[PDB]
Amino acid sequence: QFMGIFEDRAPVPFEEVIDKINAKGVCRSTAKYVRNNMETTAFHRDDHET
Amino acid sequence: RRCPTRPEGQNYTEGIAVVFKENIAPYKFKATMYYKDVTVSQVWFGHRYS
Repeated sequence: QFMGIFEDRAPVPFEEVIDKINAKGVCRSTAKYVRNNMETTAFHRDDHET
Repeated sequence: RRCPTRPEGQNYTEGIAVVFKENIAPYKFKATMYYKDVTVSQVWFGHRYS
């Protein structure tokens, strides 16, 4: 049973835009962003950064 | 002088008309929505309060 689904939209940092997406065509698998005045990190698939 | 006469007169054709304009009003129909509101609430029961 689903007991809660926190869905948020995090921004993509600049250095992840120019260096990664615009240049290499890839995007990081971890979202690091400031939300509710705290620095939060979300690791995709509870795994390493990729 | 040989001055002019009355014009020929417009030959008018009697008839019935129906005037159609472009349809912008949406097609409407009665539908029926079957669904289930699932609300799961997590409560922390304190000493005096919830």
